[PDB]
Amino acid sequence: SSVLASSPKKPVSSYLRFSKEQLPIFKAQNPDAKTTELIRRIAQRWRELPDSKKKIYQDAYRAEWQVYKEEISRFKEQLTPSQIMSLEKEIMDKHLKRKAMTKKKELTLLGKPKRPRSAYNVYVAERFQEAKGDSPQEKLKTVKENWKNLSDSEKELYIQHAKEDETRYHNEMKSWEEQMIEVGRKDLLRRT
Amino acid sequence: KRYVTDRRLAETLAQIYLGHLLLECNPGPGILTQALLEAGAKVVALESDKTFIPHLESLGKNLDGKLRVIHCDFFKLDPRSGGVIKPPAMSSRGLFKNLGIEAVPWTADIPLKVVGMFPSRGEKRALWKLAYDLYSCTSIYKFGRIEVNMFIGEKEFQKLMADPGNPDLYHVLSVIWQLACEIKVLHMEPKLYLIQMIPRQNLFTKNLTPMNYNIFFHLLKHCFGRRSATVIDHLRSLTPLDARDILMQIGKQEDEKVVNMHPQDFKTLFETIERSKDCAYKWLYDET
Amino acid sequence: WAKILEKDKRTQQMRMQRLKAKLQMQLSGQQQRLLAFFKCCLLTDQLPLAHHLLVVHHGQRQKRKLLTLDMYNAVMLGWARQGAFKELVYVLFMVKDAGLTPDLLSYAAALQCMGRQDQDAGTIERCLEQMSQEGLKLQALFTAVLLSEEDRATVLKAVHKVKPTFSLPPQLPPPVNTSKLLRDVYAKDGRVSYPKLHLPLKTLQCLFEKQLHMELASRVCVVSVEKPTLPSKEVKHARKTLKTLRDQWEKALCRALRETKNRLEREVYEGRFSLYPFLCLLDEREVVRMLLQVLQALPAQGESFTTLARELSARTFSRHVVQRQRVSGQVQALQNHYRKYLCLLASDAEVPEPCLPRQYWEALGAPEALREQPWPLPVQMELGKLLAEMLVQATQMPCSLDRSSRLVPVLYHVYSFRNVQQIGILKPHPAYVQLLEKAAEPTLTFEAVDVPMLCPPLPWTSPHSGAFLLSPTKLMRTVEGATQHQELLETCPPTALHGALDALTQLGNCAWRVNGRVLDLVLQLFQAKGCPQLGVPAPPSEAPELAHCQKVAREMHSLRAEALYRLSLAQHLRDRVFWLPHNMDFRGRTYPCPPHFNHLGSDVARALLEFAQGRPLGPHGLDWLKIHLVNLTGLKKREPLRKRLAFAEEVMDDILDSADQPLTGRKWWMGAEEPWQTLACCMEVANAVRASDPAAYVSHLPVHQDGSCNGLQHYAALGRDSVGAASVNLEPSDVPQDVYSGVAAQVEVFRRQDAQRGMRVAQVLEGFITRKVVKQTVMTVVYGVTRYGGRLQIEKRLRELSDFPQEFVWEASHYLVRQVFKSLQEMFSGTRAIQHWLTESARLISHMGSVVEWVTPLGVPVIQPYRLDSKVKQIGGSITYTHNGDISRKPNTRKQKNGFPPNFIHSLDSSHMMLTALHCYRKGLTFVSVHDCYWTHAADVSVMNQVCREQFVRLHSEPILQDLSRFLVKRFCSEPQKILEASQLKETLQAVPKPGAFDLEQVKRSTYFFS
DNA sequence: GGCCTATCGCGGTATGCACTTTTAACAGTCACCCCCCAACTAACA
DNA sequence: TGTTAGTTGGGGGGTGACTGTTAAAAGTGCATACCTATGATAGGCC
Repeated sequence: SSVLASSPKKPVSSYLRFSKEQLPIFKAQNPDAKTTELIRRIAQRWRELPDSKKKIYQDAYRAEWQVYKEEISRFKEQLTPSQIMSLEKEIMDKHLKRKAMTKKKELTLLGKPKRPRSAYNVYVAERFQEAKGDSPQEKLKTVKENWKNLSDSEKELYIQHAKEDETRYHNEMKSWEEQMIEVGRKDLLRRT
Repeated sequence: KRYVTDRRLAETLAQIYLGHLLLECNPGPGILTQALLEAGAKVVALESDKTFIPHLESLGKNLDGKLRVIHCDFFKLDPRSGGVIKPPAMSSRGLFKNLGIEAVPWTADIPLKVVGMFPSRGEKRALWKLAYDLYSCTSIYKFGRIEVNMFIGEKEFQKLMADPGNPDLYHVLSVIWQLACEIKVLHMEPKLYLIQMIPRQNLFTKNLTPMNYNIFFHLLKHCFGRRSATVIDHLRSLTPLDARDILMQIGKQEDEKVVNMHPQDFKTLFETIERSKDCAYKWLYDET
Repeated sequence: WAKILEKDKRTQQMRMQRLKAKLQMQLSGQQQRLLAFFKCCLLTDQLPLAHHLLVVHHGQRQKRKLLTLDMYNAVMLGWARQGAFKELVYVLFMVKDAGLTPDLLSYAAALQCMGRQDQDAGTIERCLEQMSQEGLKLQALFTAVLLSEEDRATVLKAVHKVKPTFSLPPQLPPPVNTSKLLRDVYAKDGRVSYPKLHLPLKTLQCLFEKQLHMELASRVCVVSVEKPTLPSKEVKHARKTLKTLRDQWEKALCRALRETKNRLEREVYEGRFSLYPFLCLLDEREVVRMLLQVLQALPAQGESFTTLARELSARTFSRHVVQRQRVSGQVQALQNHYRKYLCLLASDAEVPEPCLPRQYWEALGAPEALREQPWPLPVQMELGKLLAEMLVQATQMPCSLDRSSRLVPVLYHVYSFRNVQQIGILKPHPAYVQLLEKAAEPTLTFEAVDVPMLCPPLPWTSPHSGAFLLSPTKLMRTVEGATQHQELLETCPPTALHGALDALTQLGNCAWRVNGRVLDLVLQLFQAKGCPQLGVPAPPSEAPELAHCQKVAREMHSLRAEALYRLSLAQHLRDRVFWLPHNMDFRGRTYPCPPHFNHLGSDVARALLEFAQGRPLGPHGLDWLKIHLVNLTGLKKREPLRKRLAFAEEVMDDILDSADQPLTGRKWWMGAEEPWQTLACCMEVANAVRASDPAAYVSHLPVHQDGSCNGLQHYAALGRDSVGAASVNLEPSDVPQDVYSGVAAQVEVFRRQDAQRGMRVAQVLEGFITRKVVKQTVMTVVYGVTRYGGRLQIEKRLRELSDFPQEFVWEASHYLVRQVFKSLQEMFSGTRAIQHWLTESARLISHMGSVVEWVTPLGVPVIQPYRLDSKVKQIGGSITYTHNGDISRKPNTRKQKNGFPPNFIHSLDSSHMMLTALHCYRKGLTFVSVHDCYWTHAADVSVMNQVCREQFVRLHSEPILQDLSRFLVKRFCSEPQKILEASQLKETLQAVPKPGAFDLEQVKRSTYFFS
């Protein structure tokens, strides 16, 4: 139920066609080389390729663009109003997902201290490995039960380390947020 | 201007119009007038150019019957906000009084028939003036549902007959005239279209009256000012009422575009807004 | 745990490495926008922002060309003011890389940074010797470059390190005007007796402080003269709701303003221009208060979107100027300077030598603070659209008006299609309108620039310094051609404008006060039942098929509003003394700045005002008060002065009865031509005659002396036309000569011929040719052909003639104008010669693609602004308001040709008025001017007439036509190609009409010349 | 030169043209990121 | 006081980037066209 998936797609251009046909050969002759280097050498091959040879791929691309014109015309004229609305919705939603992924991944690329670890996080980190359970979920529930059965005295070290990580996060937050002020990105500072 | 100079066209027209009193606009050389008289019509010629009057009168003297020739420019009758100071310009009340035409109720049948050709460069002006007169129940339409047959250019014809089916030519005059009259093509002369405009008996309603048509014209001009925008966008600038609620009342969605609205959709919109009961005011109309 | 902590530490260090890697890796509208942005960033001290945008533009191939040396100089001056030597050097690097050439402003910026940073004498010396090798002048820096006193001080500090014996030119010795007609005005040879104010120095300082506070606040709160009755519950509820709604709009507007500033700021972080710094020019609280004020004052019917944008732009610019002077110390220097200036006007203070206010003002200093150039028009338009759209989007209100879940915008823009091209309009919500109507707010708000000043205005020292102490005011009102006329006012020699500046300062220095009794009566009628018969508007209760009733209702509402504002301001100024600063149009005619309340208003307005300083009647004061009374009544227009005085003595009983019981007595005054002015004059005459010594009664009422058809007077003087001089009372006579009666007669014979021919308009105008009709008609054709401002007034005057068929009133007015033109040209053939000469000359001058320019006999350059066809449009998401740039392509030959003669006459009557004022000031007279009327105290009417006639004879005694002809010849007959058009133009200019026999000196003996 | 025609803050909207930025077009591998399990909590509203 | 989301750790699985060029789509600055509506003289065109 996705109109976008059935929409006729643009034909491959000349260079992209040359690469699409050469890549399997270069991969057959260099099975262990990284795709990066194969695409690079294929681009150099294209640059060295005589213009008369590129012209063939260009003509093929032009005919494919004519048939694409016919297909996209009939398709667009064939779409009902509801299909146009669902296509617009899929387009907008896809764009929003792109923005969200780019922004979150960006925020991860920026080197910032991870938020403070709680005493419970510390306990899970110290006792998870030795906690019995067939899966991480069962071992985490086990750690949860043993944590709920812990006394206040058995927790003193974990709470102390939690506080120390609180101060660590505070300081590193000051320094990093300052460094972001230098980069002119005061939006990442704590709000109030 | 435009003048009928072909005898064959004059005869064909004569048979069409004969298909009552006939008012012929700008007969000029009088070929159509002579064709009508030979066909047996009772003709009053409203000639804008006095130079054409003698010959026509002579032709009338040939018949020496009920033909009547008046020096009158039909397209200048009853000037809006005018002092009534011109010989060719006249009052339809006085003209009809001299011709013995009596007013009939709107629901009554067609009392009189007017035929002619739009000015070659005043088609829009004439259509607008006649629209004002029709919706205001003034001028000739004070006497009833006058049938008006006029030659018009192809461009203004297509624009007049356009609708959401042909969005590029859909316009305010299309809405006004398609709501006002049942327009039918009677003949096409290469291109000029002879259009028949008969006012609809059911044009005026309890909420659309000769007293509030101006607000509807304001709504139409306002909406077609930005034809690509959404209807709700314009409604938010026209009434304090809930625009989404109104659009839902007329069965249109929020994303409905102006060019997709049918004339009856416009009319039902206006009547729906006028129908609202519990508000001190329904419209925001305040213009000189 | 050391394992996990150490892992986090290692990841953090690697992240630091990643951070190191990341650190390793011809004017134009757009040019006007960028330059205005850079100059704007200096006032907000946002130098890193402007430098960022400039660097981005420089680094791009296609953008580098858009930059200009002036912009580099702007950023350079910013860094010099901040002392960023490295960044300034970087900017110099950009300048050199872009090629082009550095200038005086660049070297001044470098010197500023070196002085501020205290660079070594080796670097300063090396800079001065590189400047000497480049050929630039050391002294041209302080003179040709616009710098603040701080830039001058720092540059001087830098220069004094290498050249310690470097002195600026000795200043400032001011030069005196040597004009033929101003010579005896500025010459020290003569006994001057300049008048002084009745207020002491400390009083003038208190008033100056009050005016300064008012202008600093930018708002004036006046108590309404309305709201006599009030509902107990309705007004209370509506007031509570309105206050809550205003708090909500205040908060919403603050948030919206901050969000908008943030958006524009990010737009500057991107490579796009935005008005961010302009919004950072004024305090956010001031912006919100301004928007809320505009919302409170928005008319119920709405206001043009473009117009509102313009108003917001002007108030923004004004408040920014006021803030800049506030924070730059200009306010303190103005306080000291003005406090020293007040010695010339104060009664209890003397000056070393007598001089004019402008002369003394320039003598004390005169730093004149600093002049700020306005923003480019595209910036004003875009800013206006920003503030307007922000207000509309931010202001919301519930639709329930009188359980309000739904929210609708308070402001909604709708479209008017009356003009074939639709124009965007901003209309307030009707529920909001009814809310404000029920609230019946008891206070009105005015701009400080719209009300009279509480202290004597600033003397006009230049075309950019005048009127209100802080707010900038243009010397010439004319908006069309403002660039041309302003630039020529600055181009002409400074002395040339001395006369006009001193005249406007004189008019502004006139002390005014309110007539308490007249205000009480006019309010009594207004507060209760209006009196349209006496020019008092009636409340909507008296409004009267439906279309006509609505029309009359709207007109009555408009007049009611105008009277409300005028009378409200009059009530506010009841117990205060105030001054009205004056301005000029492109013709030179003077007009008061405060439009609502001023002496140029209607009869009521003229009666509400009187001189604050009085003058003992003396031997003829009472007689002049009676003659003035009769003149105001209009009953003895044709009678001589002695018979007017005798008539006053006859109706003396009705004068006293009218004064004592205006609304309960015989009400004789209501029958006068000017009822309120007549009543005021009756009160003054009563106080005079009932005083112990009438000759010693200190009279405050101004007396008027008007020139009947002053334009025809000027034409008769130019051509020495004896028939004209007799017609318009230039030739002495014992009875007044009424040109309107003779012209009405000749027009009557023409009307007899045309009516004999069977014409309809001539037949219907039979018996309607009257003095008033032909007075206003001739006053129209002389003062203006076309541009039917006066023509509309004539149409009104005919519409008030009940017995006239209103269908021809338009055609009847046109026919009357044509017949007055023909008749005046028949009986005054010489006048026709002069008029046709000037008209044709202007036709040929404009036909060559050049506007008509001349110089008045007082040295004032006049230029006709009529041009057409300049347009460009912005687009804010989306109305597209157009704009008329100041760049013009072709002149409008028709408006120029029809406009030259009447405009020249305007310059002549304006020059005459100015001479009269200047010479009357030397004798200590109080002089003000309303159109053609000259006003003075009853004690000095004779002296004022003497000065009037002397200055008229002196003015027209010069070869005005000859000097004008030679002027147009030199200015417009110099083009080397083509020479044919210059030969025909010279041929027409040298065809000066020969003057008549009339002896101009006779004006000195004409009693009724001005009466 | 002679004769005919237009005239006494032009309006906002939306369309073609010259330029420049963005992206959809082909693909194999390696690193990521999501989710779950529950709990805790610094931060934001 | 109530809502979010980022850690504590692992394991399985879906998914963007890196290598490359082509050109179709799409965002700027500017000139243009439309919609409609009402008796003398000067300019523009032939």
